[PDB]
Amino acid sequence: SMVDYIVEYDYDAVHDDELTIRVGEIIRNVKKLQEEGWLEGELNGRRGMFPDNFVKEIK
Amino acid sequence: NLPTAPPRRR
Repeated sequence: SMVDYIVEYDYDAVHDDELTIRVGEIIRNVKKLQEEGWLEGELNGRRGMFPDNFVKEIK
Repeated sequence: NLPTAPPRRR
């Protein structure tokens, strides 16, 4: 099924494939891709990468 | 306590 994450800390994108995220946002349809320490997910209509220590998994 | 983003694979 689908995995969602809560944003716990602000992060501004440093590369174009990264999300800019803000505390309180839910990132949806989260996937672990090949990259270590990062995740991929949907936010406000787009997809992108985000650091996995800025967010908490909704279980 | 603020997190530091892990390095990208790059």
